[PDB]
Amino acid sequence: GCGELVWVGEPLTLRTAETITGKYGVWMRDPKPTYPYTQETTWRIDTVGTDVRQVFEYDLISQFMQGYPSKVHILPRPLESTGAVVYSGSLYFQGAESRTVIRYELNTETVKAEKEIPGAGYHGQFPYSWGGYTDIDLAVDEAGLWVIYSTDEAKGAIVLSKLNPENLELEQTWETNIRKQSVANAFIICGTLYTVSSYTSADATINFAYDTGTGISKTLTIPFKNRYKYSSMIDYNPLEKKLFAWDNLNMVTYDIKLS
Ligand SMILES: [Ca+2]
Ligand code: NA
Repeated sequence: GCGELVWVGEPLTLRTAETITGKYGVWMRDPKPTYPYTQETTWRIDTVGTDVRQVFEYDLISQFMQGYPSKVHILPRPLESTGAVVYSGSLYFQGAESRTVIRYELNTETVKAEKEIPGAGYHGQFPYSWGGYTDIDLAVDEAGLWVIYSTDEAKGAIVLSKLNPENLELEQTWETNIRKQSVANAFIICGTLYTVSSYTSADATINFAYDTGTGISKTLTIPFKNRYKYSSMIDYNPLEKKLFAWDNLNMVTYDIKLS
């Protein structure tokens, strides 16, 4: 059931980090789960610091919300920022101090592919407005895997490319007119990129949309609340049809409605 985003619900807090290491981070579920994982499996990465390698895995939602991890993976290379996603059994993440996206197969703890995003800025060139080295933001929607970034040629405007999930090849690329550093985060629903106006305000909005099918850009005014005043990560999960976010220690989710 695809459509245009028309409404975002109130943020629901699912878990609160207990240490400064989790002030910002990324938490994820797989919209295309593969054995031995399920739709309940959750991954959490606390991303403060300079050698981020621990990925907490939870077999069950109950464990994610109330307990300890069922497994901890130690990544073979440190990770950059909050942009990572899980898709069809692999964690896709950006190597620290690089423009390299890495496909890490979770069940075998193996790197399956690595790819430089051509021309992509990295390490504070085209972050979202809060900074945090958020130059490169992976995304999953109803059609698969994407990457959101910018380049010098695009003068910092958001660029998005569809990615082959097996080998990380770029399949198609679109250039918007939205300055990436002017928005708080972004995500893709049904092939339309949406941006968030502010990472601090209780009265933020979903403020722009770019439809990859038509090339048309629009301005929106859909209310979006940053309950804890510091959202570092905002992504869409196309299986649950919800936003997943990280806001000032808190792993939160938002219902949405499409029309
Ligand atoms: Ca995002
Ligand atoms: Na992301």
